Amino acid sequence: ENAAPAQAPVSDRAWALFRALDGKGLVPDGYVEGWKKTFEEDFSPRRGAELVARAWTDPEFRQLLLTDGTAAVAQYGYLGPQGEYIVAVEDTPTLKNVIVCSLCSCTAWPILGLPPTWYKSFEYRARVVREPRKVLSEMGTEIASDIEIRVYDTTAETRYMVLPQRPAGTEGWSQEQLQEIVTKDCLIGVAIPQVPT
Amino acid sequence: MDGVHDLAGVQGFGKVPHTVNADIGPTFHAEWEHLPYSLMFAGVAELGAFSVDEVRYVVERMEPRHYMMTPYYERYVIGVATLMVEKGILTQDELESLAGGPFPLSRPSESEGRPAPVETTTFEVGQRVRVRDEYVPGHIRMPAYCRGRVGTISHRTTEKWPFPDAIGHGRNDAGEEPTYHVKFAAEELFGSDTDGGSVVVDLFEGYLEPA
Ligand SMILES: [Fe+3]
Ligand SMILES: [Mg+2]
Ligand SMILES: [Mg+2]
Ligand SMILES: [Mg+2]
Repeated sequence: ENAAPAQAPVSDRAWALFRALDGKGLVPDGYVEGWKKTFEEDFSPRRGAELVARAWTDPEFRQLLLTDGTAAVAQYGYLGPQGEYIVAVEDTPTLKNVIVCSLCSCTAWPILGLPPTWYKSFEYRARVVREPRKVLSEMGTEIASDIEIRVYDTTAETRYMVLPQRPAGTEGWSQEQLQEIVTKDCLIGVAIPQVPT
Repeated sequence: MDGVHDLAGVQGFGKVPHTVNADIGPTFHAEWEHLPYSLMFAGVAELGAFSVDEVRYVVERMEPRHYMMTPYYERYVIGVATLMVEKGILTQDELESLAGGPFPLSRPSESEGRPAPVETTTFEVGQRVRVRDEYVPGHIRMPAYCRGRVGTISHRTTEKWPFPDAIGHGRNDAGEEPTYHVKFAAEELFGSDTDGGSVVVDLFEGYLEPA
């Protein structure tokens, strides 16, 4: 009762799917290998970090990013699969934004990278919509009682990034220095950019 | 579809397996893990065999206990394989022969889907809307926590997309609709049993009505 079904090892199933399709001429030469390279090397939170650092130092770009995210991202050539309609959401002294896909794993791939295992977890998918303060606290981010937490559930085609607050102690930093402190977790919204002691 | 995949608000789970900025390792943790997404795109872009919406729905169609014990990337292997069989591109026999063992698939659909709604409203930023009190057995991009609930429009998309409840079933009548960022107060969704502020759900026009 309630037992798992019999299954061949997952690697054997996944490669069987590949071989079945490839053996019928349905997969172009180097097709999956090319996607693997795109997923590993091109889709990256370093891109989102570049966008944040630019917004932090360029008031005009910041306004474009917050009103037409797609156009702002396009200037850098960072539009792509699962990242064609972009909305950036602005943290403020009274507002912390957090992103989830409660129904599966929907993520702005090209600018955040493919979602991490934890973002796809049933724990995150179930809990962050209902108790984001506790979830963030458990993850190592304390959000004070007066700051409104706003959770964006990625249920359609909008793909989100968080524009975090620029921390004190970074005045005059170069775009490269600022990029360094904007991590994947800052873009998802579960972390706040950290300045070294 | 009111399936187990509709997890938002479910109680009883433990800690998220992450602390901020912890090592998440490489993009792919096994040599096969790039295959589900790559073969999804082969199916969508090269074969034209199915839509991304159909992939979401076929994963929703995993038997519920099977869904709950299966790692994320494996659910997509199962989903893509199921679609390839359903579309007549592959057989389960050949998959099992190549795999050297059992390759159980998602369950058949129990709904033919539904068309893009005939009567909808163009909403404006600031307007109060209620999520239609409707039950859809096939694919839908409305998590149950917002069904029948009231919120405010924060954004109307400048682009339009096929209605998921139609395209997710490969129907010819998905039309196109914009979506709306609808902001709900946490208390509207979970009463006193929440520690949040607001939740913004990205909802197709056809899921909404004037409040
Ligand atoms: Fe998703
Ligand atoms: Mg300043
Ligand atoms: Mg300097
Ligand atoms: Mg439910």
